[PDB]
Amino acid sequence: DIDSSRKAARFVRFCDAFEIPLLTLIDVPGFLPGTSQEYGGVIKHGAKLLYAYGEATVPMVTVITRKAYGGAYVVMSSKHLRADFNYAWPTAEVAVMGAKGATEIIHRGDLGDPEKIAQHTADYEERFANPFVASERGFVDEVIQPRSTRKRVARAFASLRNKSVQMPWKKHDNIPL
Amino acid sequence: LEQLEDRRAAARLGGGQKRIDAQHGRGKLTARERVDLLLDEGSFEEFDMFVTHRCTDFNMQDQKPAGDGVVTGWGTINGRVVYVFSQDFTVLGGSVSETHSKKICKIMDMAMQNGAPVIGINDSGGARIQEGVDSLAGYGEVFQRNIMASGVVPQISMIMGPCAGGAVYSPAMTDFIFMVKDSSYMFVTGPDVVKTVTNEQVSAEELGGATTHTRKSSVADAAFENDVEALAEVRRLVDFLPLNNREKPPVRPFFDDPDRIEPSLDTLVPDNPNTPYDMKELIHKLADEGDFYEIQEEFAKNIITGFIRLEGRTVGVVANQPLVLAGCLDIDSSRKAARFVRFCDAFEIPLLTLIDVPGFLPGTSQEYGGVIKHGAKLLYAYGEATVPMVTVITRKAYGGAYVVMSSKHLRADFNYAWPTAEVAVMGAKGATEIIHRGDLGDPEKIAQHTADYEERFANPFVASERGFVDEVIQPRSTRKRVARAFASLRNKSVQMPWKKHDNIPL
Amino acid sequence: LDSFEVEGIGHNLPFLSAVMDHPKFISGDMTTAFIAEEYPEGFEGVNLPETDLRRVAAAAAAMHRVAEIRRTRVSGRMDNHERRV
Ligand SMILES: *C(=O)CCCC[C@@H]1SC[C@@H]2NC(=O)N[C@@H]21
Ligand SMILES: *C(=O)CCCC[C@@H]1SC[C@@H]2NC(=O)N[C@@H]21
Repeated sequence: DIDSSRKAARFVRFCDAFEIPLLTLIDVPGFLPGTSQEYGGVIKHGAKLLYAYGEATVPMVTVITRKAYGGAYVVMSSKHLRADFNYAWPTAEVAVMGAKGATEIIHRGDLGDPEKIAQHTADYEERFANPFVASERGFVDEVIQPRSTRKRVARAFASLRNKSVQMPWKKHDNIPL
Repeated sequence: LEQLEDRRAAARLGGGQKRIDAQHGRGKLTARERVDLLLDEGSFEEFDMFVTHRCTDFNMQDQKPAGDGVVTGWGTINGRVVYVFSQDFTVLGGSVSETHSKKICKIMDMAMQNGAPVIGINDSGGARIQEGVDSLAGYGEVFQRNIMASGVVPQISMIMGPCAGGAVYSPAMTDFIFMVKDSSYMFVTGPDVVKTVTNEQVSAEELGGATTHTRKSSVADAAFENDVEALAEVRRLVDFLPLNNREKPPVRPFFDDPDRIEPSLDTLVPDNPNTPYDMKELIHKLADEGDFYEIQEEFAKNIITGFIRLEGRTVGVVANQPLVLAGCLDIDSSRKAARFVRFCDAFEIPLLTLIDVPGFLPGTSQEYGGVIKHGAKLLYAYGEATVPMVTVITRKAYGGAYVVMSSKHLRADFNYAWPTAEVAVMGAKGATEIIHRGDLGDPEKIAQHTADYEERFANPFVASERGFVDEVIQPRSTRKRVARAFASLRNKSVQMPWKKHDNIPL
Repeated sequence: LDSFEVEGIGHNLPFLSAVMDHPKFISGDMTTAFIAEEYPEGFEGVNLPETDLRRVAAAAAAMHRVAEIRRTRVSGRMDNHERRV
């Protein structure tokens, strides 16, 4: 939400400005709905955290514990923001949106049949709410056993101690305010 | 979920237990087994294990294996991070697809962002035809990466199966190419097309086998006996290399003394000038624990290129071999050393050049073959190089060759000479016939004119009066002279003029 | 003999070692045809007995580790993730 975003956004930038690596633990559903949010400017504040990870060049390791849906999924140090390690728990679910809403969009002429959509959802759920479609794509470097996280992450950072990445030259950024 | 463990173990099976046997049948280890022996025991972290291709043509989508033909990830070699990919021949022939390359690029891109070598284990049937241009593009992104990393992070290629077509061009651009004696091969065009177009009938092994390449084409750096030693020798190699172009050669303990004397050396150069000796004897005695990892041993044998350490640090070495072609420099010896020098320089590895060359190898074959260009490559290499350069002339240093062999005019640091050294424009004989024309009809004049040129110029002292040889030393002390010479150059820093890149002859 | 080191030429050091270990030499029961009787096919090489292979195995194994540990002390290794012999 606006606030959670402004809160993490700055944290990230400070850690990056100062070579401190980032560990991002994910389980986000999406953004918080509301007239309050939109009129409040989430379009801009929401972006801040996104901007932060996009800009960050310290070593970035990620572990999605459960939910990773849509835009928020991308914002949480996704692999598209160039994070280094994108780990996932088996209980992870990365997808465009929830099976339900997904279904209503993909299968319009099928709502008047509460069993079609009840089944259409039961399939999206079974086929997409997990970490494996993202695995086939490479967006999750690996799916790991929860107990080993400490071990996985620790060495992941270890191997990144030498990381060195270059952002294009510029006086400074123009991040939304 | 133990479901995870299942998926995992399912993937690990590759093209299945039946194919795994087939593979083992050819004396070839599996993709994963090769990775297993390459990286520090339990230090491998795999990436993209469940990657599946995105092909839809030719019912390709009914066969979507996990991993899609290549095993990628990272690990360590003696504790140092290394990035790797091993092609899994049992899976769709380890055929290159859009996604198979992507996997390789991921770790190439990671190797570069973190400054760590990339070991490529090629064992592929070639491109995945059904993918069409996507297979081509797949190669493209690897090539590009291969190119950008050239001289930025060491790229060791290991061929352990087939390698055909565009594919060859990748290992082509890496810093080293090792092949496994009988189970491997590589060529741009297949034996069957060589027939239908040349009417020539040749077998894959003949066309591009480990031997053909380690001694005829100039493409491989060594042919290992089998998959196991292949892997073992590669780590050995890695233990010498720096992790990237920023840091300098790695250091480690060394149970040898920088002041060791080899008196045996004092008699290595035979009295008779027509009798060879093995330049390699010297190399071993100078080398630290006598260890000398040779590169392209079986090729251009008239010259030796390899790695050794001194005081536990890596030193590259280029030296002339009297035993072959009388230590002549020739197109191939030139190409062979030239690149070695360039790789060592691009990576801050010092050079020790041991000299005893008579000149270049005469011949229509050489001239029509372009020695003018190839010959220059080595010259170009030493001219460009800025790492520390120590030289020891053991005997012959005549003319052009003399200059090319890390001469002082190429701004080498130490130009040492054994008393048996002879640096001069050309041999006493030829020299005389040019200097004294009107005297040939008097076979005693020229017999005497030569005897004087010989007595006055065939040695290292005229060059010493000039400063070209910083000093003439007692052979036994070479190890001592050279060791501290390098020690004192550890801080060397020299600047070449700014430029996007060089234009060395091709 | 075991410590006599020779390199560069072919020599009989191993052969000598062989006869020194030859029982008949040990028992002294030797004739002037000994050489001809015992080595009719030239020097067929020598091969160690279990308790010998055993001792050697252990030594090589012991030395190998020593050397292997040294490969481990390379500079530039991951701080808390070195190779463990
Ligand atoms: C039950 O599923 C009612 C719909 C709630 C949708 C949830 S609320 C926050 C999440 N982000 C979003 O935009 N919608 C998701
Ligand atoms: C003696 O037999 C005649 C001299 C032969 C010349 C030799 S052959 C290779 C050396 N390089 C060169 O150009 N001349 C030397």
